[PDB]
Amino acid sequence: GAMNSSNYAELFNNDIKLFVDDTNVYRVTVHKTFEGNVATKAINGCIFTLNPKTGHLFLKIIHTSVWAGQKRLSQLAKWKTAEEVSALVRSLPKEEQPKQIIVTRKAMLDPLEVHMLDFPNIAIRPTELRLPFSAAMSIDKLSDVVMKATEPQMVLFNIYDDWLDRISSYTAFSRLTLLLRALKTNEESAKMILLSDPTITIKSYHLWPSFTDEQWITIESQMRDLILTEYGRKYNVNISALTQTEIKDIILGQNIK
Amino acid sequence: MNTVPFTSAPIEVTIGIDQYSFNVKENQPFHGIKDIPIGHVHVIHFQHADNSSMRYGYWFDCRMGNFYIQYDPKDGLYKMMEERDGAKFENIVHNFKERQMMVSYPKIDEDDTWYNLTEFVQMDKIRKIVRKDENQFSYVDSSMTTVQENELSDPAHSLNYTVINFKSREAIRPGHEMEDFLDKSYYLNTVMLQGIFKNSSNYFGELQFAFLNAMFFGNYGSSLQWHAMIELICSSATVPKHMLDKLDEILYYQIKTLPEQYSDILLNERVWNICLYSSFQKNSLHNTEKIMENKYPELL
Ligand SMILES: COc1ccccc1NC(C)(C)C(=O)O
Repeated sequence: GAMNSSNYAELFNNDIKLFVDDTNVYRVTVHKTFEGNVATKAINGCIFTLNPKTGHLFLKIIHTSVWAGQKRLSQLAKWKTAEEVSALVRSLPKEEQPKQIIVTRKAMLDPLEVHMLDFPNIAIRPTELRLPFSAAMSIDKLSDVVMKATEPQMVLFNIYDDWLDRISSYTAFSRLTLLLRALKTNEESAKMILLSDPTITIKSYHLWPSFTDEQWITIESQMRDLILTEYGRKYNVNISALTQTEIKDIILGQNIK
Repeated sequence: MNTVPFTSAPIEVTIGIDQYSFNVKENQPFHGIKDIPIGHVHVIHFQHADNSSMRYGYWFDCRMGNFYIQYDPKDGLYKMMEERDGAKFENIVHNFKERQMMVSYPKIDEDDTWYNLTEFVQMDKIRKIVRKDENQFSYVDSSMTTVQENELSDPAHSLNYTVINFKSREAIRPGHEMEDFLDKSYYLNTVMLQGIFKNSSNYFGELQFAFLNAMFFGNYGSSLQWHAMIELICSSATVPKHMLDKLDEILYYQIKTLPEQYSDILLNERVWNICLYSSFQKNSLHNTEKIMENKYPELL
């Protein structure tokens, strides 16, 4: 069935599973035409397919040429996503294929189920958590590869860099979603936090800076304060007055659809 | 005109004959139904007065044999049987007619209702949905499940309607996933009509039979099948014009006949609003749309 907070540890068990987020597949800018009408211009997009246990990210780049001459693009985008996820699964060795695919948006359920009819043992599930995977394009190295692509392309990343050498996948996923929620909430301030200190750098083969265990604790705290600050800014709430239990409660509520 | 005599009526029962119905009292002198119009299938059905559980009945065609009803006190129900001795049967009927022990099938001469509900239903096709080949007639009841229901438990007592499932490999060509899911014309025209049913008359027959089993027995799997067969047509962009015109007529007479008080359990709100207002054929069912809106505007 659906995936939420009660069965959350299931994400980090030994059954292969993938999250699929389609929010950046079909990306447009809206602008006025010379005649004063409105028109869209698409830009390259991507399918975000993530193994939460391993950190393996299958980033399928969606080149704008795929929309050429097509109608009802927002609907096509879901079916194109399902087609590409299905093709990914078929490309993987049997012992690497997922047992479950969790979609971040309920509108992907029927497109993926129909594309995966040949895999009746793969469960297709929605999720009540508010996952911030749309902010993937806020990670500079991912945004760069998407915008530079001149053709469809699949790129493989480890979105946890080397963190699993030091922490569990439960903690690594929590870190990830906290970083991505901060980037979607206040991208400028989030990136400022991540790069302020020049002496900590991003390895050529990594997406995020090379923080020590202690520095990650500091970064994580700054990210939570960033999100809490925005919460205060958004709803005109005095966050200084809030108790720790209230703050924990506000976070749990804000992380559910 | 033909006759279905009754040996007797030992238990109080509401008897149905097609869309008509009458009450018989415990051990009342009732010996059957006469003047049954030749040319149509018929259904004689029962609901016991002391136990409304199990509506049940028999589909039959008087051209295929001489049938009568006899109560079975061991199995506790009225059973249809065939009489092979022709001279015995005629003499039994004539005696009961002389003694006026039979109700007359009450067909108003203006009334094409039963024809309109059974235009495409043939006994031979009923006998393939209801498999009991030693009898020329077919028993159906309230609780019989359909093959599709069983897949989702006794197979000999099941309704073998054609399985319709929009998210199955039968409905969806590999490589045409979006196309076939949003436009069911492949599944309708190639799989179902050309492949399984061979023509639209057989398709409509099964549709009509499903409705009548839903209405007369409260059979839930039949109601599912009826709605599935409607939706399959309405959700197809490409339907022969004559099938759409005939579907409109078929549904009109079904909606016209449905008891008003059973609308909440016999009509699926999602399916009908989808078929009338969002589907490809949303504007192809003028007569059905007009009677539905004037008779069941709540459902919409
Ligand atoms: C602590 O607040 C939150 C905690 C987690 C996620 C979000 C929020 N709040 C904002 C960023 C305003 C939101 O978008 O809902």
